[PDB]
Amino acid sequence: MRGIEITITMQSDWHVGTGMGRGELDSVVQRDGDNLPYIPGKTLTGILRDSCEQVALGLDNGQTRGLWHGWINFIFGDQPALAQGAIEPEPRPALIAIGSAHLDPKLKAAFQGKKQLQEAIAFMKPGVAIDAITGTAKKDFLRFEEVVRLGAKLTAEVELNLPDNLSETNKKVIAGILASGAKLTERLGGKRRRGNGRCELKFSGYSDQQIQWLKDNYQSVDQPPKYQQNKLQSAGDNPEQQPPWHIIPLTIKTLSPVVLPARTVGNVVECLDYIPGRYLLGYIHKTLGEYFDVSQAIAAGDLIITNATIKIDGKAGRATPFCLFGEKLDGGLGKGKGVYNRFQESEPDGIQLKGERGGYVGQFEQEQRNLPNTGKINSELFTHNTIQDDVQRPTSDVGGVYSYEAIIAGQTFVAELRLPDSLVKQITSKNKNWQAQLKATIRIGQSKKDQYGKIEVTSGNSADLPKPTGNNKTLSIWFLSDILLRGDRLNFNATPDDLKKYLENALDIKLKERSDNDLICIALRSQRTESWQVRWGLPRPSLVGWQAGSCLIYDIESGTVNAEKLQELMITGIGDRCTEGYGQIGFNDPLLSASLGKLTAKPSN
Amino acid sequence: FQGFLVLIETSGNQHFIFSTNKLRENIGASELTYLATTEILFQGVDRVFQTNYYDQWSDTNSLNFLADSKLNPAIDDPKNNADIEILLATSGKAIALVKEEGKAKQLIKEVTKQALINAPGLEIGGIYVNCNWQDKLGVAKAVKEAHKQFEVNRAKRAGANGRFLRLPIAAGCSVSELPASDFDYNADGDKIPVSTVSKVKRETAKSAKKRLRSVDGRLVNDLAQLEKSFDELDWLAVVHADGNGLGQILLSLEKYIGEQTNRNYIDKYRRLSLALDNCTINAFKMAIAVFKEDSKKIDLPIVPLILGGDDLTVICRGDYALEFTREFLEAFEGQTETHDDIKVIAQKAFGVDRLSACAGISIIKPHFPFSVAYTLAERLIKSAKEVKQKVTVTNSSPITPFPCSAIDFHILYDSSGIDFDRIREKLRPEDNTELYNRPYVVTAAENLSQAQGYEWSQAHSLQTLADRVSYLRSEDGEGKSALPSSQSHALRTALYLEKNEADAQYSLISQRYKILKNFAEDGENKSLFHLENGKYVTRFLDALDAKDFFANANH
Amino acid sequence: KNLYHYHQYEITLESAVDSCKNHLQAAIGLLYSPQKCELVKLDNSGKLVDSYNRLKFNNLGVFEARFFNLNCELRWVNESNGNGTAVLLSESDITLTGFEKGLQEFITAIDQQYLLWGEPAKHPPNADGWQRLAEARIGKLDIPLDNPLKPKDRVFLTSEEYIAEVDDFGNCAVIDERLIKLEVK
Amino acid sequence: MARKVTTRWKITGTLIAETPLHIGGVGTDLALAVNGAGEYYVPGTSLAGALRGWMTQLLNNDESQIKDLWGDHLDAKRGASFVIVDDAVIHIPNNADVEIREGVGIDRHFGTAANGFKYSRAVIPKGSKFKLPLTFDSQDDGLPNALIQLLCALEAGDIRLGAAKTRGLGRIKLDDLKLKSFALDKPEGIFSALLDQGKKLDWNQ
Repeated sequence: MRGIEITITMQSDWHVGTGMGRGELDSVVQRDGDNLPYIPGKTLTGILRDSCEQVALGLDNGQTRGLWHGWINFIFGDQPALAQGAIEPEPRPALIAIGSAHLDPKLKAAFQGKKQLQEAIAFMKPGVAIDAITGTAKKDFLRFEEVVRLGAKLTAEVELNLPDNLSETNKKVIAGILASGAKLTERLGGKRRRGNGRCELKFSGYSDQQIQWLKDNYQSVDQPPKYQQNKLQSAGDNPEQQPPWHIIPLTIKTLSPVVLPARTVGNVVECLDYIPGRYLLGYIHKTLGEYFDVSQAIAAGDLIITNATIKIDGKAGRATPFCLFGEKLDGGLGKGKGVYNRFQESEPDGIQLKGERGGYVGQFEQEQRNLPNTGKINSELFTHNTIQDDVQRPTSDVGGVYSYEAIIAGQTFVAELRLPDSLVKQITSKNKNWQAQLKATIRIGQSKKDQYGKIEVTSGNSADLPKPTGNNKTLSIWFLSDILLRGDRLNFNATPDDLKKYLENALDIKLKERSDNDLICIALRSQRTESWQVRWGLPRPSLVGWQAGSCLIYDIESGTVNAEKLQELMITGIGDRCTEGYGQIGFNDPLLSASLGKLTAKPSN
Repeated sequence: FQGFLVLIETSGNQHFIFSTNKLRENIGASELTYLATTEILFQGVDRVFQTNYYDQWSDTNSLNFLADSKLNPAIDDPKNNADIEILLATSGKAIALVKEEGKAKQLIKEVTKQALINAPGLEIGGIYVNCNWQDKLGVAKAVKEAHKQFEVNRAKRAGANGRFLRLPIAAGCSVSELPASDFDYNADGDKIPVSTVSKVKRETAKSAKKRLRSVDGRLVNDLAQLEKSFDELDWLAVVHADGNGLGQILLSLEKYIGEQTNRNYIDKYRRLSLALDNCTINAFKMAIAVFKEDSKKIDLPIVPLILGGDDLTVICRGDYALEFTREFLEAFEGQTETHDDIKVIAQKAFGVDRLSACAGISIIKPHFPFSVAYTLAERLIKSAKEVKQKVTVTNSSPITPFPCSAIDFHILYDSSGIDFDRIREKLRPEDNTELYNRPYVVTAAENLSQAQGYEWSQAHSLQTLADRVSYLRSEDGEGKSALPSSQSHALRTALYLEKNEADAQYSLISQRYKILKNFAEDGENKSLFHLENGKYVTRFLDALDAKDFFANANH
Repeated sequence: KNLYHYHQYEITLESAVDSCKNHLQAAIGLLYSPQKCELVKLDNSGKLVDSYNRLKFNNLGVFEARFFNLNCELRWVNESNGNGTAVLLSESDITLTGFEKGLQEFITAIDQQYLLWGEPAKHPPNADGWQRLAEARIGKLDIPLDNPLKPKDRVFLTSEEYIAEVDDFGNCAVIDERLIKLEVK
Repeated sequence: MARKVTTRWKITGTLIAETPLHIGGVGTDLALAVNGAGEYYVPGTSLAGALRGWMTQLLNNDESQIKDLWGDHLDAKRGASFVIVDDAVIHIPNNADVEIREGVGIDRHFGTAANGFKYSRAVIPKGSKFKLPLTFDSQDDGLPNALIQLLCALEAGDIRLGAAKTRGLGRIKLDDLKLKSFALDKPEGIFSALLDQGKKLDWNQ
């Protein structure tokens, strides 16, 4: 149940803070991707949660734990970070997703291009401490806070993912609580107790009728129902996979910031610069799981969803090859000059080189005579707190504040769903328009219920399959995705001779290292992936391998390389967990074959 | 006579030292990195060669013991027979010469195995190359080959990521991405699960106060009070500094040693390395005069993580990092001027007695990821090193950089970006305009006058920023600020406008607040921008941001 | 000093367990399925009470398994349709039908610990030889442990990392880690 | 749970300027505090410090009693204020506007206007009204003495607000004081908070 909104009307000047100032300002407000003030969904949940907990205390007659407090842990989810000891039940998620509150889209459209007005939405408020003895302004306690002008009407998208078996009376309890907690909210943001942030918070379609029903009925409520996961189901009735493959392009646009955990390290989560294919799996289940047994396809390898990487040249951006090197002072792909492919080019006389690492490159062809276009993903650090409820402040800076990197909104990513003709025939027989069903707005990743994760997915016309050139002189390999390989003891591993063995087995050839000294043959980096498994309820095993961008080139020592088999590997991937986009590989790519040292990059309402 | 050159080197110092935001572990990881190529090397050398390098070091508590080759035998003298000579030991690198291939390999096994046992998560490797001592420059050739072959292995080496792997039923570390392995305490005192990696770092933080005791007794004494104090500060800084010119020397050192004999290369190489450690630590003692002294605070608000040679890496209080690094870089140049072990090589390389260093400074909230902050300090020092292209020795062929210290910094305000390219892109409101004028040259205008790019260095002089910050901080005769915050903020807004709108606003405000004439940059006294390489650039936004970060305390 | 490893191919999980059962006696298993990560214990004979149904692949079934006891560890991962590679690790030289023996020299092995999720639950499960840890973060975790957990006990999975030369230059690494047993500390 | 509140007190009335008033804003002394609508207002930070300042003089700087009402960022037991002070728009009466006070220092030797000592100040005129905009969260079944003393001081006109307190300005008096009680510990009081506008207290008692 998305389509509920909260409206916040700001009735006094207001300050969602950033925990810091800037320059001449001692406190600055949070601004969205349009540089406009907004209330983050994490702030909005926290204020609304706090007020439903005020209502719960009254209904529980001051009992801090009880029936009605359990209803808050039902509606808003448990708070496992605060619980200690052997809590046996799995932590309940929220039933309510609350978005960020933004200004009306036409008003934000008017602000586009008008940087002076964008600043004018806020003004400086002075603050000064007075010496209690001398009664004078205590200098260096003079302070300027940015506050946003009152009158702002902000609106957040709300989704109530109520349990599908939930009793109609319990529906009215949830509606009653939320209406009641919304009503009791009077303040949000910084300096609430000194008159900032006075507001009205109203749900669409919750009124005093929902309040009055609870007042009439609260004495005969009970505990909310127990939480259980939606389990997978499998029929096993899928047809065996048959070629051809179909490649269905998926365009992902970020609509909110999206947190895609690279590493979780104390109170900070770092974010990837791509969307892993595993985040789209729940969308694949939801949209297509009625047309074939998705879980069976995953187990058999009849499904691949690639990583969504930044769109470059209208296609998925490809992780910068580690065989590319910049001139350390004046070159590199960021400087658009002095980029050497050390698979093909000697290191220049007297010039030291830095290896390329991050970023993505566009398309390239053997005689392009321009460096490939680079793509960059914009990430921002978002900072949040927990309030200790008795003191109504964070319990310290060290353990009161936490941060997420997120991919910011407005960025575009391309994934590919690959399905064999076997399943595509089955799907098309059940629904001819099935590609129309791939258009969806979904929330993905960490903290997806709050201010994070909102993405639009769009499906494109079936892409052409990869057509690698079969060359019998050399094999070139570009890791478009992290490659996870088992060692021969099935631990995960970092031994490239195992990948050499894997390829020459998979292609039925023999490979030899490129023996020149002025050139490099191998350019790998290690990668460790520390994910969760939400259905497990437990962490995923740590997956080790090679990061995207890792490159290697071999002489073929014997045997013809089958262009049809190279194409199939370029579709299915190599190694482990290719279904979710690991193992994606580029064979004999012209960019790894080029000499590039002489090339340069191309130039309101 | 013939032998092998062993290079043993630690890599991934970022991913080891900054992989947690816990000060004891940053401190502890930095100690393990230092110990890995000293104590663990010397204990390994003692085990492999039946020597007493560890006794000589631990009695001296310094690396100078290996200078005088009656004590660190000159094994190219056959009468002073020994299997081993140490050429270099320093943080993250060591070099040794050995006459036997087996003991070369055995040394690498010994030192690398001990890091696995005593320093879990440390990425250390080694390599050996042949050393043709009958060839003059044979050592210089061996050094070059060992280094470049080391890189080719790191492009294939199995990483440290493969060992402490998460099992779905293992709990996680409180402070890192690894599974928990045992328990420690947070600063509050609460028992917390930690990794083997985190546990061993914390254990080794107890060792750092011993190392730093010889530097300054004010540096570390109560890690818990220090760690608690840091996370009560508004700002930390990750300060990273690298020597300029040292790489330009070590690319070519046999050109500058004088006599081309291996004995002279080694002797000159070792003293150059040791003297720059001495210069580093002495320049540090001078620079820490910048930090004010709190009687309550037993310790200075600075943590020297790496402190020798080219590399200085410190975490300190962030409003004192700009002055500390200026004073460090100034003190470092003066030190290198005054070591004869450096003078003659810097003279022959660059025509001046001094070397210099660039620095990158990431100024961050205490909760900001030190991993990310250090990555930015790397990109800032890479930006600071652009002096190498702009400031050059006249009539040098090939063009050579002329010893010029520089700083690049960032203060990580909330929406400022967190990666270097995004940070700077956000400061380009139009493609003709840059709201930054970086890097800032720290070398004195007098010492640059013979360089190419002297006029460039003065436009990029740090003093120009410090003056503008002084004007922002200065007061009128009322004791009100000479520029109010309201006007400073209007100028911040104006800088994002079209240049004619920005210059129009600057005209209006400077009519009213005449101190802004000193912030003009066009020389026509009518713009905050000046044209630079076809871009309009300004120092003004740097001054507004850096306003509170020039604290000093050395007046 | 050798770490012996034994490898079989195109083998189903339940067959791999049975083919190893004389060594996996009382082993803790950790089974990986799309919906569940579950601990199991083999009988002192090495069987599992629903073995076929428990180790079946075809219905959201087991794609990976690890069985470990004091002497050895079996690892299995699905290659196709529920058939896959088994590797058994043992520091003892042992005979297996069908498994190809190999070995690795290792210089030394060092003890490691992993803290398990949770504190001892307020009551153990009704099954004998099972205990319940719980943490608000994950809820319950039933573990096949026969010691009745004291309040403020913590359980650690103990392991041994084997260190060997990876390079002809003499660079060491830990080449593998074998899981041993649950231990209460 | 939230912060445990026994009774929430909405404490309201009309504060009248008994002298002119000046509360300054960032943008000599001709800038009066204006909200985002550009209306003149009393910032709740400035009213709180007036009220907190008075109580501090009352309680002989007994910091503990002050921090128990007004909060403390330092003490691990305290945190947020239990008094909320809202911002209050100033209603300047009809046919009135902001005035400007012009003045000068007088040289003590010559008895004449000292050169460089002219000053100008904008002032909200006398008789201007703004709301007393207070909320108090009680954690016990009463109302604090020092808070009752504060309300008596406000009704007495004893509290000064804004600049130039010693030199003409800042006197305010409270009228129409109303106290509304919400027993947020109890269902009847929470639903009263949601629906019924609260249990009236006679202040005169």
